[PDB]
Amino acid sequence: QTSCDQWATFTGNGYTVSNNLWGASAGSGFGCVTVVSLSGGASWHADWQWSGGQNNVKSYQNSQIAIPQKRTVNSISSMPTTASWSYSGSNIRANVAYDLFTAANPNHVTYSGDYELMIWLGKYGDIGPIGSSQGTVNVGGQSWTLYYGYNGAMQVYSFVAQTNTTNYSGDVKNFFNYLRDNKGYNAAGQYVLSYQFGTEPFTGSGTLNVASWTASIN
Ligand SMILES: *[C@@H]1O[C@H](CO)[C@@H](O)[C@H](O)[C@H]1NC(C)=O
Repeated sequence: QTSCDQWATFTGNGYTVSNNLWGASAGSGFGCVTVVSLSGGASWHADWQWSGGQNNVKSYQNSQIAIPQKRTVNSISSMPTTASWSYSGSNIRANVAYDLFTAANPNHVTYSGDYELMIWLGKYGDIGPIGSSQGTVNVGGQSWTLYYGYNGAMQVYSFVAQTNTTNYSGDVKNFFNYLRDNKGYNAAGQYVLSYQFGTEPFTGSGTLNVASWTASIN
């Protein structure tokens, strides 16, 4: 189904698609999500138009999976995911990105974390991640520009693809392992609180078509 309501959510089979227009107060416009299928992953599209607040994210329309029991990053053996998407519209300033929070407390509120891991498969316009570039890194055989900085007390690592990656197959465990093995990230003590995929728009008119998104934690 389709909804443009600010906080619309749709759930099925452990997947949830949310409108999540948390930054609407930064501009004029709208955001709508359409669920096509929640069987065999999430197939959905995000539609939006935004003006004003040049450097303010307006929303993070996203699909995510339920995480009934929080586990440490090291205890998890695999976090496989696939994504097939395309972006259309005009004057698109927006990204396409995975978002995950972790925290030392497994009972941490799930709307923030000690750390935020982002994996930007797409980047439209002159926008950029939190922090500064730490250079090019290899994860899963693909090159990423890794950014690191703080959003308040929370530390944010964003792996940004060097080309829009519209068909992706990977394992988020490889990204956490990169941090654990190269940036002192405490995978032994951090629990995965969320596992999301969507788009952060700033301005323009856009449609993100997510033909398929799958993710699980094993
Ligand atoms: C994604 O595509 C847009 C539109 O062609 C382009 O401007 C942008 O540089 C691309 N981003 C990446 C990461 O290649």
